Order: sequence, then structure tokens, then C-alpha cells
Amino acid sequence: KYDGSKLRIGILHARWNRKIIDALVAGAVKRLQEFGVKEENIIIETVPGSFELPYGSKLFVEKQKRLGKPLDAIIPIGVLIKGSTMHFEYICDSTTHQLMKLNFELGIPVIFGVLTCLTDEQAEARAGLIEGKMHNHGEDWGAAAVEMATKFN
Amino acid sequence: KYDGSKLRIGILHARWNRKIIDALVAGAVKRLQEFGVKEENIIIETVPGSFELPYGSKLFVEKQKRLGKPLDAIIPIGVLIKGSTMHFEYICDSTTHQLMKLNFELGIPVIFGVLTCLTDEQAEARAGLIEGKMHNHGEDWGAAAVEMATKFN
Amino acid sequence: KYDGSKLRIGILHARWNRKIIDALVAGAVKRLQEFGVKEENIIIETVPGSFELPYGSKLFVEKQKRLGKPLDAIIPIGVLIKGSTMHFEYICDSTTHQLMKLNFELGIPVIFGVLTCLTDEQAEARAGLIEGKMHNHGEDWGAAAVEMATKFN
Amino acid sequence: KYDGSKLRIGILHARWNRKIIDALVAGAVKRLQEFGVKEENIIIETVPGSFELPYGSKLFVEKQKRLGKPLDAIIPIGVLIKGSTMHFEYICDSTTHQLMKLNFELGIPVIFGVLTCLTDEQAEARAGLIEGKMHNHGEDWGAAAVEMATKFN
Amino acid sequence: KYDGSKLRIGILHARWNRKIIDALVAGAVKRLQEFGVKEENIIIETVPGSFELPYGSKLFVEKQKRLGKPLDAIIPIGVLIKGSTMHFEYICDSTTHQLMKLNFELGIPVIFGVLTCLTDEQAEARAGLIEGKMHNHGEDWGAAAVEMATKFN
Repeated sequence: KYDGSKLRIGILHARWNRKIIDALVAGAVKRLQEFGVKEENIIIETVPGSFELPYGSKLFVEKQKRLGKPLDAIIPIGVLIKGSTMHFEYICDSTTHQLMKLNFELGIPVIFGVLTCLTDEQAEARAGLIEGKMHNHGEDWGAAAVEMATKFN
Repeated sequence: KYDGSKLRIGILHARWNRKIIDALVAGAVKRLQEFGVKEENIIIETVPGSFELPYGSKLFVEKQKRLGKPLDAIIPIGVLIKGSTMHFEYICDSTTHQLMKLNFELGIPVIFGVLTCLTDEQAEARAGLIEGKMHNHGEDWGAAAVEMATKFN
Repeated sequence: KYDGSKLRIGILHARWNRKIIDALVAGAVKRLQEFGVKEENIIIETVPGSFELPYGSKLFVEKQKRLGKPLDAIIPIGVLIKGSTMHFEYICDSTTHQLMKLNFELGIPVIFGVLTCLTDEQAEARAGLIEGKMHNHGEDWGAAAVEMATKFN
Repeated sequence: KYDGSKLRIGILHARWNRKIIDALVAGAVKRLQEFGVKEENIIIETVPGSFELPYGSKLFVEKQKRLGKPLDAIIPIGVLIKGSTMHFEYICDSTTHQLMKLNFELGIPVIFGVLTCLTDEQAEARAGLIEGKMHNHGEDWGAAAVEMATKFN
Repeated sequence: KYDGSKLRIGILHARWNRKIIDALVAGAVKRLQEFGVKEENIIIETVPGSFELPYGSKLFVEKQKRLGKPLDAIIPIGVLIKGSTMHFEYICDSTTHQLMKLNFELGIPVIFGVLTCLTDEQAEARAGLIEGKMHNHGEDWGAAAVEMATKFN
């Protein structure tokens, strides 16, 4: 239904919880390929943590413009696990809100690719790392990116 | 009291929990028509999830303008059921704030059509899918859209 | 202490929990008139629910400007009672925040007239409907509107 | 440590929980004077409740500009105690966020002088009203106002 | 790897919980110099509390611009420990959201250096003050500042 061959898609991912992140990125990449998005047009860049996702996304989008290779959509990818402090709550809160607002500031679809889990098992399951359980959410984010960049043209 | 015969209403809905979504959409359509809105002027469009509703609404509104068929009001519809992670809470929080803010950005009424439930039964009951329980919240939203787009002319 | 004779005050109220709504409006109307605000200068208008209060207020204010009868302040009145789902939480949160911001966007005092209760009794008690318990919060909202429109002239 | 002899500081306080409010203001006033701020350059003004603090601060700042006596900093003082309903949570939430945002919109330091307590005992202790317990937070607010107005000139 | 030799990084830290604050700053300063940032190009400045961090950061950024020694990135540092009242919740929430927004308002990376802990031991552990327990989170913030200011040209 959706054609991604003409699109350039950016994936910006954190490096905290790298094992789970890698699996999510791979899924997003996989689904992008299935929609016809060219390999040269899947751009992957990293940031340290999820807090750096929103501003990192802006800087990433702006750099791509300056390069003459603008992005049609972006998938910020982060994994946050509930720890002992309230750090989890406040990172999740601020990140989710800014990424949402970033749809309008940037003028391109920003797909919420942040997992917000209470356990490591929960994040692993939603990254496809536990076999026979659930699915890789990265794949959904890939499909969402193509559609949102296409549907309303 | 309120006549919608000269109005063009947009409905944008998520695709997760499709059975409950379809019931709410139909309830909004049914009520829209009771206020006099013509079938040709009820425009239905989809996005994958509730996070995509706010920016999807923006792209939908701007598309209809470019087509020369501008929307007088929009009803973003989504269904969110509490899962095992905090994903429910941050999607609800961010989506709600942006849909609220979107009234002012888009310059047209944006009717909050997002169910934020704890059980599947609760969402079914609020879509009128339980024979004796409550009512279809979709109908209330249709009536809201007509009133909000007309009352202050 | 505050002369309200030269003021025009708008009251925008929701229609859900109407019995409690009516009493809060009645209290606001009473105290408004006690500070000298004339009946012809108290404009009452309605919206379906509390979510429509923020944008309804803007549309109400804009309409009153086009009529050549500008409002000096506005009191959005809503009654929200905790249900079974999270609907209460997300309506309250985004409604409160927008009404707060509306002070600066509209350039007139917006008095927070939204009850956020857990039981019907709590709302009734804070609306002056329980015989010997507490008072009608509506009156306080009336007093506030007059003061905020006058004190800093 | 900082010189406040050339500063004009405004104090805007709510009128609920007055006993505690008066103690908080008296602390702020006392500490202001210790930094060199003159009695004539400490302007006290009131609003009804904490919700009125944000916009009341704007109106207060603007009036002082029209009087030719601008403020170099403002200390919005409120006392909020948790009751039976959710009123506490939502007033605290939107007031704190708006007072924070007010720093950037007014262009002067806005010092958070709102106590957000669960009990009356807690507000009294944080106002210096309990003999062998803690200190008056109002003093800290007076120190903060002076510093934030001078340190970065 | 990132070259911080040409960078100027600012550190703005609160003063409450000084013992923990100092460890975080020392950790950030240390990592900065490992990435090649000169000691004349690491500017430390202070504010009273965490609530002053966002507006202090702007005042600090603007001051450095006026001096001809602009900042390429800023690390606002603060320590918040849960107390008896709801003070903790509302300072974390508004500070976190504003520091996040500040990335876009200032046009430089704003590294989130605020600990949001339930106990003192939790903050000590995340500052590297407990041997064999976790690490100094300050060190990450140093690295983040250098990466975010360089990676995207």
C-alpha cells in the first residue's frame, strides 16, 4: 500500500541498553527495506542517551539538509528501564513530550521509538529478543515512518 | 440547536484495537448525520497509533486545504489499553496535551476522541459494544464537533 | 474592595454534571453582582465538556470582540469526577494547563473554575449543595475575576 | 554576599493559609534587607490563590513598568496543602510549570515561593513557625532573588 | 571519538547537597579534559537551587556571549532528594521539562545533569561517592556535552 523507494529515512538511536537498541534498529531497518526504501537512504546515527534524542534529532535533520540529503521522516530510538530512583519517570516524561512536539518544529514525522519498561525482560520482549513472545516494535516504527511521510502528500 | 449541514468534518483514527475503533468511528458518523452533516463531507482517514494522531491531524488538515475542501473540525480517535509497561501512560499524556494544543495551532475544533482505559471491557463499554452498559462515546464527539464549529460564528 | 460596575465578565460552563455546574455558576453570578457587575454584563455560554473549555473560551472571547462587547475576564467552569478509567486524569491535566496558559494567550484573567473530585459528594460539597458543609467555590471564582481585572490597572 | 542596594524586588503572595504566608513573606523581606535592598524597593502585592500567581506576576511586573518603577526580580509566594480532592495536584502542577516558564517570558528572575505540602505542620515548619524544626524557606527565596538579578549582569 | 580541543563547555550547578554536587562537577570536569577541552574553556558557575538552573543557564549563556567567550554546550547540574512534602515532585518535573526545551531555545546542547533520587544514598552512589557502587554520572555528562556539540558539525 505504501511506497518508500523515494524516501530518505533517519534512525537516531541511544547507546544505553545497546543490545536491546541494536535489535530495535535492525527491525526498523528490516521493515524499511521491505517498503522499498533504498540502502543509501537509510541513515543511522547515534546519541549517548534518550534525553539527547530530541535535540539530536533536530541537529541530525539540520545536518542532512545542509548535506543536500534531507530526511522525510525520523525514528528516534531509546530504551529506558525503571531503576531505583525517579530518573526513569522524568526522562520518559520530557523525552516523550519533546519528540511529540518535534513533529511540528521539524516539519517531518517523528516516530516514537522509545521503550518505557519496568523490567529488562519487558524491553527484550518488545525488541523481539525473547522467542515465541510478542514482536519487534522496531518493525512497527519502520512501517509508521513510511506511511506518515507518504499518506498525506 | 446545532446544524452541521454546511460543515465538513474530519475523522482521523488509529488502527490498534480496530474492533473498538470501528465502533467509535461509526458512532461519530451516525451522530454527524443526525446533525445534518452530509456523507460526502465526512472524511475518514487512518494512522497506525495514537501517537500519530496529533501530527496526522495536522497533515490531514493541510491536505484538505490544498484540495480546496477545508475541514471545519476534526475528531482524532484512538483507543489505549493499559499494558504491562509504562508505554500506556506516556502515550496518553503526550497525545492528550498535543490534541488539546492543536485546537489553537490548527484554528479549528479538535475533539478528544481517545479512550484511556485499564481493561478491554472498559473500552468496549465506552464504544457501546456491551449490550446494556453505558453508551457509545463516539456519538458525543460528533455532537461536540458540530457545536464547537458553529456556536461562536 | 473591588468595584466591578464597569466590567464585563464571561462565564463558560460545561454541561456534564449539570446540577453541580448550575450551582457553581449561580455562586459566581451572585458574587459578581455583589461586587457591582451588572446582569447585562454577565455573559453565560456553554460547551459539551471540560476538554472544550480552553478552546471554547478563545472562541467566546473572539466572538465578544467582534460584537464590540469585549470580556474583561472569563470563568471556565467544569466538574470532573474520577471514574473507572484514566479519562479523569488526562482531561484534568491538559485542561488545567491550557486554562493556565490562556491567561497569557487571551490577555485577560482566566479563573480556574474546574472541580477535580473523586466522588460526587466532594463536588456537591464544594458547590454549596451540602447543607452544613464547606461553601460554594463558584463565589470565590466570582470574587477572583473582579479582583484580577481591576487590581493591576 | 551579593549587593541588592540598586534592586527593586516584587513579592506577590496568595491569601489562602495567611498565617503561613505572612511568615514566608516576612522571611523574604528580612533577607532582602540583609542584602541591601531598601524598604521602598520591596513591593508587596496580593492575589486570591496560587493559580493567580503566574498571571498576577505578569500584571504586577507590567504595572510597575507603567509606574516607572520596574522590578528586577519577583517572588510569587503561595501555600498549597493537600486536601481530599485532586485540586491540590492540578493547581501545584500548572502553577509550578507556568512560574518556571515565566522566567523567560518576563525577562526577570522568578523565584519559586510555593510550598506544596501534605499537611499543615509541614508548611509551618518550612515557614519557621515551629520552634525546634527547620528554617523559613522565605529567607532562601530572598537570597535567591538578589543573586539571580545580579550574578549575570 | 570526539575532539573537544576547540570547545568551551559551561557547568552551572546548584548549591544544596554540595558534597554530591561537587563530586558530579569533578567527574564532568575530568571527562571534559580527557576529550581535550582546555581548563580555561571549562567555566563553572553556580545558582542556589535546581529551580534556578534553567533560567540561570540562559543568563549564563547570554553572559558568555557578551564576554566574547561563548559556550558550545552547557551542563546544568543539580541534586534532588525526596523529602516529606511534594516539593521534590514539582521541582523535578518543571526543571526537567525546561532544561529539555532549553536545548532548542539556546541553540546549544543542554546536558541533563540533575539527579532525582528518593534517598541520599542513591544520589551518593550515582555521584561515585560509594566505592564499588555504580559510577559517577558526572563523567557521562562531560562526554555527552562534547559529543552533542561536535557530532553534527
